Amino acid sequence: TLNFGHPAAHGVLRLVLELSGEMVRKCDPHIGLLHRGTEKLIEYKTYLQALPYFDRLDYVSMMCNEQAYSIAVEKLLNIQPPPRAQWIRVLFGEITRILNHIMAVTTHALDIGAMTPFFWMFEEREKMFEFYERVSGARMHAAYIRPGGVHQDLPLGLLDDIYEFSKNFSLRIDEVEEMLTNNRIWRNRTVDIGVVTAEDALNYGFSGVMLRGSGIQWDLRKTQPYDVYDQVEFDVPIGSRGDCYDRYLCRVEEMRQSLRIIEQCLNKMPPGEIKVDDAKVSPPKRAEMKTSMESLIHHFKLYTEGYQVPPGATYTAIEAPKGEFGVYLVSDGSSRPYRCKIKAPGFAHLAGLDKMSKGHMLADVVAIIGTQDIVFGEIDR
Amino acid sequence: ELVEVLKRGVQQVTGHGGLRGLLRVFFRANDIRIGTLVGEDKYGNKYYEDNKQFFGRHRWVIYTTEMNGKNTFWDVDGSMVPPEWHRWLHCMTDDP
Amino acid sequence: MWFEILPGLAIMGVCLVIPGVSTAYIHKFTNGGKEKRVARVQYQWYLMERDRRISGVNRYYVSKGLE
Amino acid sequence: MNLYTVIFINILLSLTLILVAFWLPQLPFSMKFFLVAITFLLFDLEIALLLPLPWAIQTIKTSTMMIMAFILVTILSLGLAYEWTQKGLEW
Amino acid sequence: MFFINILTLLVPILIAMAFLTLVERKILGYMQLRKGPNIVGPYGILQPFADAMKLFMKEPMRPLSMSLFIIAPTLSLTLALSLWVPLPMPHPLINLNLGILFILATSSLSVYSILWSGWASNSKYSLFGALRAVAQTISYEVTMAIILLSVLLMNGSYSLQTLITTQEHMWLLLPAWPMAMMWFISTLAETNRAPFDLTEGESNVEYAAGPFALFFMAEYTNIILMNALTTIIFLGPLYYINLPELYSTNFMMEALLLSSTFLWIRASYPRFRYDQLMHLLWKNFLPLTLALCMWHISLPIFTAGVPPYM
Amino acid sequence: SAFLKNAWAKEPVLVVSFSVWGLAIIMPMISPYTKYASMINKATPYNYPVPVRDDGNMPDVPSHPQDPLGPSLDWLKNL
Amino acid sequence: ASATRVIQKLRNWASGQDLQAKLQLRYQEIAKRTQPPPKLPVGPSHKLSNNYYCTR
Amino acid sequence: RSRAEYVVTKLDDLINWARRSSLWPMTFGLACCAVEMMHMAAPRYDMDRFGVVFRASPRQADVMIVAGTLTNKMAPALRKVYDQMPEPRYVVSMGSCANGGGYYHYSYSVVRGCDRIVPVDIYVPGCPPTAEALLYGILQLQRKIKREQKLKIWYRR
Amino acid sequence: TYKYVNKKEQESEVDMKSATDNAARILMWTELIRGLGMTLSYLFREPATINYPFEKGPLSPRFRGEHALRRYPSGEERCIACKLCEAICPAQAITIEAEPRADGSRRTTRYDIDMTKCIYCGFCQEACPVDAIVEGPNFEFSTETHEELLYNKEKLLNNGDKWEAEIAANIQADYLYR
Ligand code: SF4
Ligand code: SF4
Repeated sequence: TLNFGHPAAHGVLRLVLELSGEMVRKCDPHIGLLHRGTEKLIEYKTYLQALPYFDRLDYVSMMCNEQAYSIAVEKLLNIQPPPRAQWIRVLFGEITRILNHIMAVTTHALDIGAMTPFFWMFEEREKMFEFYERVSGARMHAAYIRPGGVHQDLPLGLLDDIYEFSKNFSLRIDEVEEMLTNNRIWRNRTVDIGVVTAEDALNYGFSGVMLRGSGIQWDLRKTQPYDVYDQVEFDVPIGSRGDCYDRYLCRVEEMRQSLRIIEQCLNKMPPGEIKVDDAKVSPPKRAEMKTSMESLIHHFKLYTEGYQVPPGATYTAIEAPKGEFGVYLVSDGSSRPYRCKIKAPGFAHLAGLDKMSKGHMLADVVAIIGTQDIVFGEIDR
Repeated sequence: ELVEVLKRGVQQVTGHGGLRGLLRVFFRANDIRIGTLVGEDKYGNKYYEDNKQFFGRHRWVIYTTEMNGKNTFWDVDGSMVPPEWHRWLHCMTDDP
Repeated sequence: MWFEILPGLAIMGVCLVIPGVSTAYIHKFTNGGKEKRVARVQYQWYLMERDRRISGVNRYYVSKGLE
Repeated sequence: MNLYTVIFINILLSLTLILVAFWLPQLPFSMKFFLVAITFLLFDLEIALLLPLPWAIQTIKTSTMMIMAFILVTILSLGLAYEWTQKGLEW
Repeated sequence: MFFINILTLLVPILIAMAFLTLVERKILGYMQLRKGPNIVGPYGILQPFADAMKLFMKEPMRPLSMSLFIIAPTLSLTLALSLWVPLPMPHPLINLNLGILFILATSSLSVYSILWSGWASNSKYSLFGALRAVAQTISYEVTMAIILLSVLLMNGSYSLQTLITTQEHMWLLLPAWPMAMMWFISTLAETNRAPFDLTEGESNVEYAAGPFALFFMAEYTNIILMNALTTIIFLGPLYYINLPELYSTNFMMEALLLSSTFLWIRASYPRFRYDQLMHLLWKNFLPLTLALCMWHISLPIFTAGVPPYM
Repeated sequence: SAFLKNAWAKEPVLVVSFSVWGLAIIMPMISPYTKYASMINKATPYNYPVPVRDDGNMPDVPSHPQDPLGPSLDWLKNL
Repeated sequence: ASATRVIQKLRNWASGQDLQAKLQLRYQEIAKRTQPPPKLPVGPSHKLSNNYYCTR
Repeated sequence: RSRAEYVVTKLDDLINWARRSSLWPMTFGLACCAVEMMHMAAPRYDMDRFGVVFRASPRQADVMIVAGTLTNKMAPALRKVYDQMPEPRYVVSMGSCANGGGYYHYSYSVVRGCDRIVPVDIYVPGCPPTAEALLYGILQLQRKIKREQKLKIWYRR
Repeated sequence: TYKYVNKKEQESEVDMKSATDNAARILMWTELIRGLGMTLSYLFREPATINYPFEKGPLSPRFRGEHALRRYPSGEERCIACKLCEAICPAQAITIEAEPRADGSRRTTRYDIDMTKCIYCGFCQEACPVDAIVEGPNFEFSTETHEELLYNKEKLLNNGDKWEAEIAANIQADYLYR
């Protein structure tokens, strides 16, 4: 019984393994090393002051995570974000899937041993964070996507700069494309490893690129269109066989398909307000709170007490880059939530490691964790 | 062709004062590059800008020799830059 | 720019030619300006030794027709 | 001697380093791994029976030389062939 | 004078060892869009000297027979620096009639260091990872040796000095290129460099400070030596008896470029699987090598080209 | 034949491997030079050639190395 | 950029792509800082009439 | 200059320079601060330039950067890895999660700071402490390592 | 709309030419050489790194960075202790206790931001009515001791005085947006 765990794996995984020789016969992953109490702390915090927590569950896809809480709270308040805000959330949501996939594809290679793909793309990633920082002020952990609408309008130069990044980004995917997609060494390390059959993937609740890689056609972005994913056109990259290669190839395609969605969002973003105009849900503007009494009262109450969302419960799932990220928010009439079960695409995927890594070497397990794109913040919550 | 690059190289080397100057820059700033002094703050830091270079490296600061008493010949830290000139260096404002 | 990698390579190179030039001139100094005889097989060692006996004690000294 | 001189400097240089290094600061089992090691020597021995080939090239016979050498290489390779055919070499 | 020569071969090589490390940290850098180490010293020239001291200064190791632990790095540095004793850069230092057998035998002994490392680790799996390495070293030894035997039979002797006379008209790459590639890949395995590198993979880590350094120095010196053997056996530098140094000048150029190549290989390729590595040698290369070995006993005879002994 | 084809495209090492095995097992048999190897190496004079007494009953043996009698390596020359 | 043509040609070839057209380093193409002041639009509900909240 | 004091000041200056120039760090990799350093290792702010090793095993690591929350289940480990690092060793606490509990301070599963578990040398502040900010913190460690005068203390001890 | 990645549309039957092309791909490692070309190409590209002390990575006006308390131009500290900056802080970082100053004005006797507790959300910047507490640009405030990170009113007011000129410029640039 070798207790693997800095473990070469992503995050901290004490993967209690049983080495039948170098071949590993059983894995018993011991997560819990990053359980922070995220869901017991949220019960003691108002709906706005719990948003930040959602940027730290999966820490590589911040805004898409905070689009699941924002959609939930918005449902429970029967309020909808203004048209410009919904496009901005879709614009930032695809910048995050490019950001997560650059994370997942390059760090997987770092584990296998290819070191250069990480450096080339990570420079392209700081180019992207800059977009977060220029719109929210935080490179990552922005807090930009608010429960109702988004917080502040895009600065007047961001969409031009997002065009220049998107214009040249595809060559950058093309470049690691050449360096790590046909190398016999990659294919051998990735092809026919961790094959998961279609029905087994649905039964284990995989719900992600892991679901799509084996050929099941499910994208919450087209099936159940949240925000504006009904007005943007993209092709889900369904893979055929399920080996860790087909899953890589799917992740590289989604980066390409996201550039197609980002293009549409820059081309068609509407003039308008970025946050719903109900002062009861979204704070009043700085000038208004300093000149109108109804606005100061609404600013004081919203910041000090809260939205006080109507009693109810909802499970809202959005296609986070890892997979289906859902928040089951149970709400009493109070301004602070009662329960917030964060479904993490990752709690299900890590469970599959024992089944997927069957008849596999110590080295294959490093690839198996890499192809689940598991970030332990989401699993541990 | 190649002669041109060598030429601009000479310009750079010969640019930062005499050899003394080049060594001052070569060893503490680790970069022999010549720009346009955009100003000198009262602490002593000298700021330069070369718009030809990429966004990341078009604006640089060559810190002082002594700040607030402490010798800053080798022990240069970022905070040495004054708050007024901090945003110019970080590109927060495009105005010196 | 890549040219900065050159300084390091140069130092490596200079330090890989020294050995080849050094070994090949500390031989032509110790052996009297004549390449150190390579005695692969005994015959050669014999001839070499014979040379020693022929003059001084060192084989590199080489007597000629004028002897 | 010349070699002895070089080698002792070689050990001295390494022992010097380790000494300063310690002075300046002031059961798993398997059959496949085992099987290969065997294969390795069976091949290592063959390397031996093949090493004199540079001197044997100059042998006056020539025909017998090659006839012999070709037989050795072929029979070992068949050994390999059966290693492949059997689970051996399939880890 | 002999000592002077001893110093001229070891000291320069060791210094070259050091700067290879720097060069590995800049060529990998520029390939990955980063300057690499330039801030310590000028252009990073003082960088190799800097960390070495760190290691040494780092306080003593705390492991558990205290000999199979200290013998292992000493052996690794001793064999690697020793194998430079016969290299025939122009004139060799100690010309050995059976020179290539010396290089093959000395390389093979590096395995014992690996073996003892584990028996001293006292860690069961460490032993595993050690036996898990004996196959990369000994298995990449079986094709490594046969590839040389093919060469020798076209050189006529085991002495590395003969190849300077064999390659006076053409490199042995033109002929025998198929093996060069297979010598290059085997040289990549035997120096545990990237495409074939589990030594730090699946984490060597057992040694810190001075022991770490010695093995490490050894690896890098080897990295050069094996590349240098490629630059004598297959890429034959032009030799002029009147001026020997153009031999060493070109030996310098070819060795640096092929040393640059394994640096370039590392950044460019993901690491192979343990069995994928042995699958290559025993399935892909050994049948190619054994057959091409026979072709090199036949090419001489029926082309009436049997090489001149001596 | 068909497998041969795929074999040429899949597992294309063994194919080459065997091919060489054979080509080395054939060229020697059929070649205009194979015979020379046993001669060229035979001729190379390594051990002193001891001279035989002249009973005077031998015309074949050359009485002097440069004589027009005896073995010749002009075959080696202009080879 | 700022690369001697030959290096560029080697670059483009070794990569197999016109990397010059789409350089990663940014040069005077990025939005200038201090972009003009923004007068953002006020959304609905700001009407001064027929804006009863009970109806929204 | 000539004085046993001057020789002992110059030689530590040498010993301090070696440790300062080559700080092989070891990143545990907790939470998200590890990403904000994977950005330091990346091309915009290379760390290697400064003499920093992207990946170093504990036994060969000079600096441990604790990025991310130290839960009460990873604490017993951090201490082990800190305890198994070679003697000359330094700790940099990155993130309000590690230097202090940060969001998650009052959690039942989070240690309120790594200072409780491992002695900490430089505390780098910020929820995702920016990557320059870590680079400033690593440079501040280098300023702390320059000031240390171990040989001087042994001489006048 | 879906897209098959790694799905072979059909079974191209091997043609010698095809077989050779493939066999050559395995035998002479053709694709491996392709990968080496890509890395050699970048070796020739300009590196993207910045001299960190001399050059700084660009941060635009909204960067949250380090907390500071501003003062009116006259010299009267802006905070009037409404204490909703304390109410909306997600981490419980800000602790405020107040009493009527001798002037009779409302002011905070103690304002303590625990920066190790703070997760730099920037809501305090948002919440303040007088905008007394602002997210200042500086990100370089790494400290040797944990206590230094805890900040009382005097450090923040001093932080405010030091960076007021840039804070004013930053708020000037972004207030229309807010
Ligand atoms: S500090 Fe902020 S960023 Fe670093 S881990 Fe804790 S939460 Fe994630
Ligand atoms: S909100 Fe602004 S003003 Fe009211 S207390 Fe907090 S800081 Fe002082």
